Amino acid sequence: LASGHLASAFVASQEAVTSSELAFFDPSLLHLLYFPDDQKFAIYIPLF
Amino acid sequence: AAAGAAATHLEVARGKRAALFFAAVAIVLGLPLWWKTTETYRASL
Amino acid sequence: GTTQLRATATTLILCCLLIILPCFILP
Amino acid sequence: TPDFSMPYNVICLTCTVVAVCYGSFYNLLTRTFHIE
Amino acid sequence: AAPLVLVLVVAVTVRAALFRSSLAEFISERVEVVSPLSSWKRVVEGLSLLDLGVSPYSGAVFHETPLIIYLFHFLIDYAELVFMITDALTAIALYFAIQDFNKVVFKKQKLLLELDQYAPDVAELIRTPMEMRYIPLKVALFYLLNPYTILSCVAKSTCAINNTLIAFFILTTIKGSAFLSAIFLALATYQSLYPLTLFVPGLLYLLQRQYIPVKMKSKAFWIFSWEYAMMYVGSLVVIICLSFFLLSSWDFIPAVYGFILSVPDLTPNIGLFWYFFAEMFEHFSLFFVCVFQINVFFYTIPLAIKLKEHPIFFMFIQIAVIAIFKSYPTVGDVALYMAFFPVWNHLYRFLRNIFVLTCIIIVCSLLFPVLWHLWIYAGSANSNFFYAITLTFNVGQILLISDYFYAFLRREYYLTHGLY
Amino acid sequence: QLPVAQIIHQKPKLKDWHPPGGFILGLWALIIMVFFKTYG
Ligand SMILES: *NCCOP(=O)(O)OC[C@H]1O[C@H](O[C@@H]2[C@@H](OC[C@H]3O[C@H](O[C@H]4[C@H](O)[C@@H](N)[C@@H](O[C@@H]5[C@@H](O)[C@H](O)[C@@H](O)[C@@H](OC(=O)CCCCCCCCCCCCCCC)[C@H]5OP(=O)(O)OC[C@@H](COCCCCCCCCCCCCCCCCCC)OC(=O)CCC/C=C\C/C=C\C/C=C\C/C=C\CCCCC)O[C@@H]4CO)[C@@H](OP(=O)(O)OCCN)[C@@H](O)[C@@H]3O)O[C@H](COP(=O)(O)OCCN)[C@@H](O)[C@@H]2O)[C@@H](O)[C@@H](O)[C@@H]1O
Ligand SMILES: CCCCCCCC/C=C\CCCCCCCC(=O)O[C@H](COC(=O)CCCCCCCCCCCCCCC)COP(=O)([O-])OCC[N+](C)(C)C
Ligand SMILES: CCCCCCCC/C=C\CCCCCCCC(=O)O[C@H](COC(=O)CCCCCCCCCCCCCCC)COP(=O)(O)OCCN
Ligand SMILES: CC(C)CCC[C@@H](C)[C@H]1CC[C@H]2[C@@H]3CC=C4C[C@@H](OC(=O)CCC(=O)O)CC[C@]4(C)[C@H]3CC[C@]12C
Ligand SMILES: CC(C)CCC[C@@H](C)[C@H]1CC[C@H]2[C@@H]3CC=C4C[C@@H](OC(=O)CCC(=O)O)CC[C@]4(C)[C@H]3CC[C@]12C
Ligand SMILES: CC(C)CCC[C@@H](C)[C@H]1CC[C@H]2[C@@H]3CC=C4C[C@@H](OC(=O)CCC(=O)O)CC[C@]4(C)[C@H]3CC[C@]12C
Ligand SMILES: CC(C)CCC[C@@H](C)[C@H]1CC[C@H]2[C@@H]3CC=C4C[C@@H](OC(=O)CCC(=O)O)CC[C@]4(C)[C@H]3CC[C@]12C
Ligand SMILES: CC(C)CCC[C@@H](C)[C@H]1CC[C@H]2[C@@H]3CC=C4C[C@@H](OC(=O)CCC(=O)O)CC[C@]4(C)[C@H]3CC[C@]12C
Repeated sequence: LASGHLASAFVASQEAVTSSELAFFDPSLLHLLYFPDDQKFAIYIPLF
Repeated sequence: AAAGAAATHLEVARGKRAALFFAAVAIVLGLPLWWKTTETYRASL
Repeated sequence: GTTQLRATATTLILCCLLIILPCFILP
Repeated sequence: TPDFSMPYNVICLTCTVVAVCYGSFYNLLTRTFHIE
Repeated sequence: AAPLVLVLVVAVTVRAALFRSSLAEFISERVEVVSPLSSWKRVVEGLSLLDLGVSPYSGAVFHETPLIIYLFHFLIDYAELVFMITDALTAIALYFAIQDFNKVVFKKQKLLLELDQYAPDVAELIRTPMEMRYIPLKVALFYLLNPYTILSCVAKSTCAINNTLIAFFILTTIKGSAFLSAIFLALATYQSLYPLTLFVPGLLYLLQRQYIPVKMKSKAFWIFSWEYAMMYVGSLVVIICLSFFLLSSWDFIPAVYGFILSVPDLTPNIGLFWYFFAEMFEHFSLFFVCVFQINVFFYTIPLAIKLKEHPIFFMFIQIAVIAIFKSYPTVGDVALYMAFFPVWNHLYRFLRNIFVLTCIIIVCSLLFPVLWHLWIYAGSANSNFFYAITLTFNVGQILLISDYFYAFLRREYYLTHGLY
Repeated sequence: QLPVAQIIHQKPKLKDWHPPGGFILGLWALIIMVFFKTYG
């Protein structure tokens, strides 16, 4: 866009949008529900 | 006579080695394994 | 109304820790 | 079916059973006999 | 010997009578007696699947090694005869192994008596040939007539075969035979992964028998240890590669070893892994399964440190630890280390808490079927009752094994320093 | 909808499974090799 090539700029921007949306909205980001931090002592105290 | 003195030192040394093994394993294999198996994987960005 | 799942810290963790530590290690 | 209300208590109890063996074997392997 | 033949006849007759009884079907389906890796119905299912052109390892019912399927393809008939013969062979191997071990330990005792290495007055602790006369017979009798072993062989579980392999490993190790001990240890590791821990006790006993000091500076120790390790690894590699060719595929390695190491079934057992992983947060599943499978291999090294000069007791403790902390434990596995109790019954005077622990073990065993029936068929009980029974049973086992270990240590200390 | 004749013959004939001859030969060869290495 600084240089002046509008077609290449448009293609690059489209690829940027596609990649950013795929990265942000990946289902793999949400993997497990929250485990309470005030209940981990019940997980680590009894054995360790 | 000297049999008891030769054996008790060996038993104390063996107990020391057993305690060292327990602590050293429970640290060296204990903590890295916990961190690797309970972490949330995060590739570099 | 309802009940969420919460650990019984006083009831069981204390019991199952004082069944190990004073039985074996400290005394 | 399992209990569905016993994940913390089962963890505590099974870990305690394992720690029983751990502590007993640790004492037997580490400590040595002494008089009085 | 005549008493050994009489005991063998009595055991075979009892097993045959229970085979022809109406309780065979009841015993065959007990979760305490059979396991996902050892049930007979699963052997029959995996043999029937091969007739349909379906690989038996493509399903989730069959988890046995190719050697078992090859053995039971030819011997699908006479299965009860096969299992009775395996039990008798285990008894014979244990009998002769203990008989040779008694002579070896008496020679050692005579040596340190001649050298006057013991305390001035330990005559009560001194072992005599009269007290050791019937120890080999009692070893074979505590295994043949154990209710655990009788149930495990009437149910037609391959646990009996794996016990026979371990017993022959013990016999060959006690009678020199580094080659045969390595082959039998490789076969035992083939059926179940855990028996590989017995490598250290076997190596220690072989080194002691061959009179090689186990020292870091020593070179003969390193040479012999390398030969034994190479022999074991080669015998295991050859078995794996050979049994690959039975179905021309590697799918047996997952279905057996990944099953053993990852515990996918979660089916009730006398073990401690069934509920822990049924009632479990998926956040720490990998960490806790790693910890629990480390637990079995955890004690071999520290036990070798303390018990370097007592390898047979080390092997007995290791067998007990395997039977207790296995992923899929069985009363048949438990019965293998209770055959060693007559060997260590000279430690009785130093045994605390023997009556209570024996009573607890008996109570838990008798209470397994009752509470299992209440939970499953009656419906008036939960899985919590069975879980509590497993907890109490394993605690009793652990305390009994540690109690024998403590008695052994007490006897060694008294022999070295002086009994009052 | 129900071609019985084709359904029967689409799957090849079922033969009882037997262990490979090469496998049994190799197993027996290993067993006799160990037997001779033990007995001399
Ligand atoms: N609009 C408005 C609305 O409303 P509101 O307003 O809000 O309101 C309303 C509400 O409400 C509610 O609430 C809630 C609810 O809930 C509901 C629920 O449901 C369910 O749950 C349930 C369940 O089911 C059940 N099951 C139950 O369970 C339970 C649990 O949970 C709890 O937790 C508990 O209880 C448990 O338990 C426990 O925990 C226990 C533990 C603790 C303790 C431990 C112990 C310790 C130790 C011991 C001792 C020591 C040792 C030493 C000694 C010396 C449970 O219970 P169970 O289960 O029942 O059971 C118990 C147990 C079992 O059992 C056992 C027994 C055992 C057996 C035997 C033993 C052995 C013996 C041995 C022998 C002897 C020996 C001899 C020797 C001698 C000789 C001569 C010398 O379990 C267990 O675990 C146990 C444990 C074990 C331990 C141990 C072992 C044993 C033993 C040892 C000892 C001893 C022995 C030795 C020795 C001796 C001698 C020697 C000398 C030296 O739970 C629940 C109920 O509660 C669920 O759901 P489901 O539906 O199911 O599902 C869903 C999802 N899907 C949940 O979730 C829910 O939540 O409601 C309630 C009520 O209900 P019912 O129905 O009414 O009830 C029923 C009952 N059954 C309430 O409460 C709540 O709150 C809400 O939520 C809502 O709904 C609404 O809305
Ligand atoms: C069977 C034999 C087999 C043996 C095999 C052994 C193998 C295993 C051996 C050792 C594995 C060690 C696991 C536990 C280490 C730390 C766990 C922890 O506290 O997490 C805290 C929880 O917060 C709390 O609730 C703490 C309350 C009590 C803490 C218990 C103290 C134990 C510390 C010493 C125990 C022993 C260590 C050294 C001992 C000298 C905070 O952690 P977190 O951030 O919330 O958790 C997120 C996890 N990531 C993301 C950080 C990765
Ligand atoms: C059939 C389905 C369920 C059946 C459940 C039964 C299974 C139980 C099997 C094994 C449990 C045993 C665990 C502990 C074993 C102890 C080993 C042992 O031999 O220790 C011996 C000690 O023995 C004991 O103290 C235990 C005996 C006390 C309680 C047991 C007896 C009462 C129980 C009977 C109940 C059933 C009766 C029915 C008819 C028999 C040592 O003896 P020794 O050294 O030879 O003495 C001479 C000294 N120089
Ligand atoms: C041969 C005889 C001596 C056996 C010994 C008996 C013990 C095994 C009993 C006696 C008192 C009992 C305890 C009495 C009270 C409790 C509290 C109880 O916790 C609750 O109040 C329930 C909490 C919940 O439901 O989450 C858990 C069982 C426990 C520890 C019991 C466990 C079993 C005990 C130790
Ligand atoms: C193979 C090892 C590693 C584990 C299994 C133990 C074997 C050493 C035993 C257990 C069962 C035994 C078999 C039980 C029954 C028979 C049938 C017997 O012949 C018959 O009775 C056949 C009669 C007929 O077919 O008409 C020959 C010995 C044999 C194969 C036995 C050979 C030795 C076996 C395989
Ligand atoms: C016994 C000790 C001394 C190691 C011996 C190594 C090899 C004899 C074996 C052991 C594990 C085997 C591997 C286990 C698993 C697989 C995956 C398999 O691929 C699959 O079909 C996928 C199976 C799956 O992961 O579910 C191909 C063979 C391979 C590499 C095997 C190749 C042969 C290996 C390396
Ligand atoms: C005779 C002995 C010495 C063989 C030793 C080899 C085992 C230690 C290996 C061989 C095959 C492995 C298994 C192959 C496949 C799996 C499935 C895997 O679970 C998954 O499906 C996850 C796959 C992924 O993470 O991408 C967990 C590990 C496990 C059980 C592996 C555990 C380790 C095993 C049993
Ligand atoms: C094979 C011997 C000689 C080494 C000692 C074995 C154990 C001390 C550890 C070492 C690596 C562990 C394995 C590493 C990876 C896995 C995959 C893991 O796969 C899963 O996540 C599915 C099981 C579940 O998550 O519940 C199951 C446990 C397992 C087989 C572990 C079981 C316990 C193992 C075998």
